Amino acid sequence: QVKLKKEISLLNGVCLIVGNMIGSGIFVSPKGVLIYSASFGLSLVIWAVGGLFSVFGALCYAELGTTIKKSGASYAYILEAFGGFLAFIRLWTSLLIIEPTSQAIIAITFANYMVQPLFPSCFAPYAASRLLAAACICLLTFINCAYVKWGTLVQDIFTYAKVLALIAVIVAGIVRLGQGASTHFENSFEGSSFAVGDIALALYSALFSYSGWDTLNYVTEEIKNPERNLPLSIGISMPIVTIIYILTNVAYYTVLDMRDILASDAVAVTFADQIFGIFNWIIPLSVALSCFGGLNASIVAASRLFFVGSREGHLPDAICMIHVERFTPVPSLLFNGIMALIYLCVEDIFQLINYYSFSYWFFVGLSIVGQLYLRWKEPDRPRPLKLSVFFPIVFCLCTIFLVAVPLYSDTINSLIGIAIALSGLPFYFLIIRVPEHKRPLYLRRIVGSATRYLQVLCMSVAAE
Amino acid sequence: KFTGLSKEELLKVAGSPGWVRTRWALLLLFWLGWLGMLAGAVVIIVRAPRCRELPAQKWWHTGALYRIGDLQAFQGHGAGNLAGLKGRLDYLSSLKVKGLVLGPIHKNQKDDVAQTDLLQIDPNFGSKEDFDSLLQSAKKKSIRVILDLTPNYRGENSWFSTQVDTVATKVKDALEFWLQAGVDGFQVRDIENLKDASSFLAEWQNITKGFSEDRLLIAGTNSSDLQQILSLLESNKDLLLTSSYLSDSGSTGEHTKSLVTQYLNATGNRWCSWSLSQARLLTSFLPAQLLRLYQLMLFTLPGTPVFSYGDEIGLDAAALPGQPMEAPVMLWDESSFPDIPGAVSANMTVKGQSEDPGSLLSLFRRLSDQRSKERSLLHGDFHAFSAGPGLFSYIRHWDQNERFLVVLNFGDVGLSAGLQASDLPASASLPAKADLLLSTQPGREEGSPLELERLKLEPHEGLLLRFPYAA
Ligand SMILES: *[C@@H]1O[C@H](CO)[C@@H](O[C@@H]2O[C@H](CO)[C@@H](O)[C@H](O)[C@H]2NC(C)=O)[C@H](O)[C@H]1NC(C)=O
Ligand SMILES: *[C@@H]1O[C@H](CO)[C@@H](O[C@@H]2O[C@H](CO)[C@@H](O)[C@H](O)[C@H]2NC(C)=O)[C@H](O)[C@H]1NC(C)=O
Ligand SMILES: *[C@@H]1O[C@H](CO)[C@@H](O[C@@H]2O[C@H](CO)[C@@H](O)[C@H](O)[C@H]2NC(C)=O)[C@H](O)[C@H]1NC(C)=O
Ligand SMILES: *[C@@H]1O[C@H](CO)[C@@H](O[C@@H]2O[C@H](CO)[C@@H](O)[C@H](O)[C@H]2NC(C)=O)[C@H](O)[C@H]1NC(C)=O
Ligand SMILES: NC(=[NH2+])NCCC[C@H](N)C(=O)O
Repeated sequence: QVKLKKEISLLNGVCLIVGNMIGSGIFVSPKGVLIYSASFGLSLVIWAVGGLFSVFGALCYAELGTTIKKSGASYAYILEAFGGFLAFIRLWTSLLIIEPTSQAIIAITFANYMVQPLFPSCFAPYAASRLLAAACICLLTFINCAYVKWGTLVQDIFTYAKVLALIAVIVAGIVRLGQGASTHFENSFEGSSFAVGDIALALYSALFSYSGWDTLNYVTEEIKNPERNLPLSIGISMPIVTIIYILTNVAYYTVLDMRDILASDAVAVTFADQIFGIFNWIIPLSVALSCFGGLNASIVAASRLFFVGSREGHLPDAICMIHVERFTPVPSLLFNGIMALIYLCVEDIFQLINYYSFSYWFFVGLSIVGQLYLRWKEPDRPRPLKLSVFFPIVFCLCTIFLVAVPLYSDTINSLIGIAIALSGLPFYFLIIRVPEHKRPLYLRRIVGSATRYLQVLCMSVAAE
Repeated sequence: KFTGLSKEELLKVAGSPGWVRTRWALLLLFWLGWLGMLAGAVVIIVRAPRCRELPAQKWWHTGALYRIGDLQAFQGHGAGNLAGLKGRLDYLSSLKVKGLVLGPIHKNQKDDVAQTDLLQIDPNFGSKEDFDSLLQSAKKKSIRVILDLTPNYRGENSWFSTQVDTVATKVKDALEFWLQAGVDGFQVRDIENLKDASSFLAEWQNITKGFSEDRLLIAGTNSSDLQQILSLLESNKDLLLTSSYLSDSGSTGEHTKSLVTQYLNATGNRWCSWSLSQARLLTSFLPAQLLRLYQLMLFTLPGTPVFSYGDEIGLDAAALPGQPMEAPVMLWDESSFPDIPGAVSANMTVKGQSEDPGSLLSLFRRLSDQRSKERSLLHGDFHAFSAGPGLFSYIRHWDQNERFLVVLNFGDVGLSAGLQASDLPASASLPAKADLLLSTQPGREEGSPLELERLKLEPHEGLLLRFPYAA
């Protein structure tokens, strides 16, 4: 039977969530909390509070994933709550601006930190990083198109690599702290900025760093026991990332003072140059391996999202096809890789993250209020675990705070993002809303011929 | 209708020779394209040239020093101790100064040579342990402490004119004692009154460098002629030496350009210090309309800028009634000078100048932030080029970082600049348009890129244009 063959264990889910949550943010820039907090102890407080507020949302997606039990991770939940229109808007904006830009940016940072010991303070060449990024994207696309177990093995290996590197940084900081100095942690909370506009921006920066706890909800139909292995893996992977994020900043503040932290391009590179005499290239190599681990999880999640969106009536049905042996969604992965390679061609794509700062948390909060509305409207659905209504309410308030910040400040880019997200409405009312045997025949014949040729090339049929 | 193939008809049509060859051809073409783009990246990487190695700088290569010669005038009445100095290090860290030159604190009576001891503190400054408290308290805020060890600092002749050997023995013991106690450097002043100057300076520099290599020795002279300054720096070349070399004149700007380029040519672009005196304020030598220009110059020249206390607010010892002009009082607030009450206004004080964004303290704070972080202002290369009649223009550039252009107008007339460069290195050639960081006079706002061909200057104005690495 040609179906999608559920092969994801508990360890694979833990490695997926940890390898998507820990990325380049803990390595190259844990600076926003310190620049808006102006103290060490208040920065550690803001890091712990951001970890708690991300646990509160991860529990809500554990309940949503065990209740609805369909892949897509907000697309399926908005379909189950307010179906049709808003789900298509979310699918359109993630197809158009969110996932190609993030995948291209992760690939570019991988390529930039692969060549950093050759170009220490040098302004590394531009065209050599785009080629390495394209090679990285094409290699991970091939690996995920071959087998699913190959992608889970890659995720396991590079998650172990980044965790071992962060453990090395933590152990060096702890042995220098307890050894003979302990100097910066004597007069903490001095010079602290106890204002609303500073604590709010520090919490915003700390809460962007915990992003990515919803990766396993995109692949829910491929987990062995989804009523057990999804919330157990979420509850395993949350305190690991929280403890690692606190202890890495403690190790950063033990060795470095505030001035050279706030005036460095990457804090971990300065840490490695100051505490490791030789073998200071280990840390940029580890940053490159961390970005290689994150790109694989992003590719798998985006391909499964586009698969489900194709199956639900949007996004024409070639993207729903499955390979007849080696049961992998090949044309979905091909479409995702093509879009990421197209977005690599645009110089200064780091501007483009300012356009979906508003939309991402808007759709997370929309899925949380959909969970609340389904708790009110359908109270007799089979829920294998239901929590209190405390967590969805406090995460609804947290997401309202998360979307209020890019609307007040940085207000021109948010309206551009809303225009980008609303730019798919000519496709919804003129193609999707109208049924078949009323659409133009010359479009249908062309799409059918292209689907048949792509089906013969990729050896892929729809699910039986 | 228009649905796709099922598994059986796909397995029967996608097995013909003609589709199999297409799939294998596309697979091999994809893999050779992947290897081709990897080879292109490897070829492009090994043809990007190189970048040179940093120069491993000392702590006095990274910003300005600050001389506090009289201690009781720096605070005021009663609180002129070494204990009261501990409460000023947050003001000193507002300036971002990297070192501090504490004046002579030891017991000197007068010309009696056998009674003065350089190891034991005069009790009018404190005792031995609050000096230690001060050293640790300054070490926490990243400020180094240099100790002045001039023997006869109460008296007209500064080096005990009768004997020469025993005072050299005094300084030789004092260097060791205070280096073990933990100071980060020394300063000896008035070395033109010391016979056999170049011999004792080499010995003291040896002892100080032999303890550690992050130690410093500063020498001061009242000379202004280049040949004596060069004569003291033949065997010694790691020595910072402060002099009256730039305090002569500069009524015309090409004269100051000649002085700076002649010094840097005559010493071979070694590390130097830039100041106007060995102990005196900038308002001992310049009118008040040139202080911003000289403060822009002293921060963007390749060396260590050295200032006395009160140079950052523009303190004048002749702006008020009677007073020793060798040691005026610092004007912290408006009750800093108790005598002749009401004579100090608000824009003459530290407190009243911190709010005005067009004050002199604000220019000092912006310039000393840019000096301690930009790599082309930390160890960049200096190059001056010719300009109009009465200008002084130069550029500082390191490798591939942001480059700085400084244009200064030492003239009482309007100038259009006309930067006739034409001789710069290819790594630092001038663009057509450059940004702005600041100006000394109001009328402009910064960040707006200005074109460098109709560049016009109002009198006594300096600019801090900036531009990135390109071709
Ligand atoms: C100290 O400087 C002198 C010359 O400026 C160098 O050699 C020393 O010369 C003195 C003579 O006054 C001898 O007492 C020393 O033994 C010499 N040092 C030696 C031989 O190493 C030298 O550049 C400096 N000396 C040191 C040890 O750094
Ligand atoms: C440095 O200061 C001295 C004293 O203020 C200046 O005058 C010298 O004084 C000593 C002792 O009285 C004499 O031996 C010298 O002959 C004096 N020099 C001259 C030129 O008269 C000295 O001129 C000052 N140096 C400079 C460069 O101004
Ligand atoms: C100032 O710098 C210039 C150029 O770096 C040098 O002047 C040269 O001096 C040598 C030796 O006297 C002459 O052979 C050259 O012809 C001079 N250059 C030119 C362009 O004429 C020197 O380094 C410095 N000048 C002096 C007088 O030392
Ligand atoms: C502090 O401010 C006062 C008033 O703004 C300045 O006094 C002026 O000085 C200029 C020239 O010195 C005169 O032309 C004005 O007539 C003065 N105005 C008044 C109201 O006294 C004073 O110069 C400022 N101090 C400094 C150091 O700039
Ligand atoms: N869906 C995501 N935003 N994933 C990545 C989030 C950022 C990640 N925590 C990092 O530090 O790189």
